[PDB]
Amino acid sequence: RGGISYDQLAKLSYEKTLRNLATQTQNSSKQDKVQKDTKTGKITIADDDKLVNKLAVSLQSESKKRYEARKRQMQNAKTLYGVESFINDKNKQFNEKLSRES
Amino acid sequence: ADRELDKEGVERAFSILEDALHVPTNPEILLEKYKNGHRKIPAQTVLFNSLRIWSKYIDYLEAYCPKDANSSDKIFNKTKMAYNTVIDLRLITPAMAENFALFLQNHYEVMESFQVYEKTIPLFPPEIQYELWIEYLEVATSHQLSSLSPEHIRFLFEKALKNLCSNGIDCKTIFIAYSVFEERISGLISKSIEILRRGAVIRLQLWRMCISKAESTLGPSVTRELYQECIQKAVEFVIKFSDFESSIGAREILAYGAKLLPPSNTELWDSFEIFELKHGDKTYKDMLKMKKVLESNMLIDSASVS
Amino acid sequence: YLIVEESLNNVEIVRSLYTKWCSLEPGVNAWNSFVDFEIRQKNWNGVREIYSKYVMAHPQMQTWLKWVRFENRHGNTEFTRSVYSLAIDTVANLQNLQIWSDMEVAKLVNSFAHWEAAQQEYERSSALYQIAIEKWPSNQLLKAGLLDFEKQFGDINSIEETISYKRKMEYETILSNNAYDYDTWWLYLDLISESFPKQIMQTFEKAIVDSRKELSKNVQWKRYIYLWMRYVELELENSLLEEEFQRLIDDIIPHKHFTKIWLMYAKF
Repeated sequence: RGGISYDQLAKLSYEKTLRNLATQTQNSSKQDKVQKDTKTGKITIADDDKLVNKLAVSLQSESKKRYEARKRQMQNAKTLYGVESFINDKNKQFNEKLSRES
Repeated sequence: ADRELDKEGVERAFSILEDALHVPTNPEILLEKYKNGHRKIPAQTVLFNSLRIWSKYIDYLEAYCPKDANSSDKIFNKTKMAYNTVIDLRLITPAMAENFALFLQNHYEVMESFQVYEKTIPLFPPEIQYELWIEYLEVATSHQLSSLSPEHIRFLFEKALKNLCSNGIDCKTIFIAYSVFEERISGLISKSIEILRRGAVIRLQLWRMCISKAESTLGPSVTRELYQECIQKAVEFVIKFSDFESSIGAREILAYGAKLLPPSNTELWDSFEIFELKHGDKTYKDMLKMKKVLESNMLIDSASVS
Repeated sequence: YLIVEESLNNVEIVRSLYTKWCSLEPGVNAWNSFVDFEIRQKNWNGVREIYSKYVMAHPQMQTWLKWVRFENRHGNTEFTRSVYSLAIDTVANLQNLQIWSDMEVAKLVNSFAHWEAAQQEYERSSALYQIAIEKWPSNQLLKAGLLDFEKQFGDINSIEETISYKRKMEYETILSNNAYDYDTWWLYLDLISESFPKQIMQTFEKAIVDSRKELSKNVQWKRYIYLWMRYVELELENSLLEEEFQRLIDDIIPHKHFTKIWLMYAKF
């Protein structure tokens, strides 16, 4: 059982982003360089304007999904438990922590 | 296939169905690229995978082969390569693995049917291997053409019996098949330590009890060791078995009645045991009444504890 | 750094990343993601170069056998046995290093041999078993892993040649462990009298009678008596019958030279 170490979870989330990237390329199929400077050591990479937008939109959308998943988890966490007496949300929050320790 | 089998020969029925079953170069890549392909890659390429296609292809071959095939014939060489290709494609169901080993044993290829059990057991998970090990160990000991050495049959049990009880199955029959055959070929009562292992694996009471009957035929020195080891609801049943052994060959039995009644609640069956031990004599209803007196006092002590 | 350059479809930059990142010897999660990259890029010549380095970063069988599951996925027979030849030579020449265990080398020999059986060349699959057991006489699992192939793919006398040796070792290690289990003695002698007739056949009958005092014991010496008698014999009979015999020696003197050896064994 156990938790998942930060090497494995880095790999698994790496694979999940690969699978999602592959399904984006599959969906784009269904719906149808390097220059180094001479003056400086600075390096220039030619990019399409697409796939930079697509990466930025994906990172925002993944952030939205995780934000709303935790927000709905906030909604469930303050609506489920009502047995023990508390004082505020932070009391029930900390006493959920003592229930997790058991 | 079915319309052509009636109108035309079975050789015509093979030939239209041979075109289905070309295993091209690599089934692992084509199976995976089909599964990962989102409905674009046709199933024309991965048509070999389908079990239904293979079974009714084979059932035409096994029906068309003569009753005496003896491996000279083309068709018996053809159905064996078509059967072995199913095992190499690894799409073989365990009822289909029996139908091929049965197939070779009718056509006197018995010693190659032990290869058939050998290849497939590795591939299957236990709870299914138990049904193949029955059919494999039974051909080894019962079929008349199989001339296997008694150290080779003992290998087939204690490779299985150790492997199959390791994953954890009751294994009531295999113990008995390694128990029954030991007299028909070797003929000594090593049977007990071969069958003691059924009683003490790491149903079981029904393996322990029939054999402790068997050494009372041979010799009482190896009975009395079991009577000790038999007792170490289910615990109460073991105590009853020990009392029966004492009757066959009385104070140790009564003290055992105490040991069993003290093993566990209810104890009336144990009272039936001691009463049986008393009844067995052809001495004075004094020790018996004293026994019931001791049992009643113990019950009163249990009531006081409660 | 990868999935961003994946998302830009800059395949030359992740390849230059991977080459640097696998140069630092990072671990098995990295190379496996790097062989999974070149599968995505279809560069079959490039991914074969990776496993060349990957076995030299992680020398162990599940990295060698990962490279054989790569090749046997593709069915290229000429490359696959070349991987197989390199894998078994490397265990042989780097034997003194002691970095592959007895269970670990059994997997290479079996996965070499079961591959060759699928390539219909049983004689090479049989021949490497004899070389591997002579090169490693120490590992029993290679000797055991050499039995299950013959059960699958060899002819019945060759199994019976090999099944006798495993029964020989297992009966020997129980009798060394368990002192007096006389029912296994009556099979161990008959394992040797049936399938091992040799100088060992007489020697074990000496070694069994060495271990031979119970009623369960003395009948085994009667078996070794008859094993010697069927084939000196009077000499061992008088040494054994010295356990005690005044009536026996009077019975001996009346019916030893008068009558036979069978009459002489009748006193015992």
